[PDB]
Amino acid sequence: PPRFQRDFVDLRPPIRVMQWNILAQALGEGKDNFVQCPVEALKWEERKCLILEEILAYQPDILCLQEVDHYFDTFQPLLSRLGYQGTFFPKPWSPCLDVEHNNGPDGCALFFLQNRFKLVNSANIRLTAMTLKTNQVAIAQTLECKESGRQFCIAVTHLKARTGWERFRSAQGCDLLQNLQNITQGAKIPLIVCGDFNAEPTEEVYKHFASSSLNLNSAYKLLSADGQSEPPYTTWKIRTSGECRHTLDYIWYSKHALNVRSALDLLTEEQIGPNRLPSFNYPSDHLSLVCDFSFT
Ligand SMILES: [Mg+2]
Ligand SMILES: [Mg+2]
Repeated sequence: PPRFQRDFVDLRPPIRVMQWNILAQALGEGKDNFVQCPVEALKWEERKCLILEEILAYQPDILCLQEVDHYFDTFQPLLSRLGYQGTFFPKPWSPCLDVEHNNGPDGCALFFLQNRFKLVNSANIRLTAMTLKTNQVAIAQTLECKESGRQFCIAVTHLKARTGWERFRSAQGCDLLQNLQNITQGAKIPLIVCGDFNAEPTEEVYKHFASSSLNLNSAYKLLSADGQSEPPYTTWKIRTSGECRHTLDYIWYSKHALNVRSALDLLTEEQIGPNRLPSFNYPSDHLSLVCDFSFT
């Protein structure tokens, strides 16, 4: 398992944030076409256990998830027993509903440790594209640290997928930024944004986040030598369409208000295996991103 191989890179009451597209069960079996992954490795009982194990390994204070189609039967009750408050917001027209024997819609989930934070406000945002209501969503919550009293905003999203939706993703991202501008009262409140943006760093939506007056940096850039380059991948798998290896996942943070203390490194080509992800020992086609933050 990758959790025995991946290390925290030392980059400096810390707040640990975990970002993960966990792979919806209905999509893994019905839409993704993982041609080199054993079908037995895609079974829900096996996947469920590995996803929980990942969360237990990294002990996050905040967990931001995409492609969650087992929130009500699994993640909400189990994480509640471990002290996490959860919020779930489904895609209005989830692709999971196209799959036989699905478990309902997928969507975003946001969990936080109740004993660490008080919930100040919350918003379930249906993203718009130049006012067009889209099929993608975000959750944004303002939390208050119970030890320091410091407030901050955490948001999670999953943007429109696939080639041909670059301008659409850009419009979505712009709407999200506008919403966060309002919630954080014009960057008065520190911000962390987790997501599968379905976009590599060359896309306009990435450039919008990097140039926003919210003054956001991308945390996993700090793994690079000069701190100026995004990782080579956050997802790596083989589909009927071909092998996909790219960077689509990000943790954005207020550069002037938050410091990154650590980041969980990626797997090497040798460690990940020729058949890539998911596998018998890893439940998603995306690696989890995990960072420790501290207030400046
Ligand atoms: Mg997926
Ligand atoms: Mg709106």
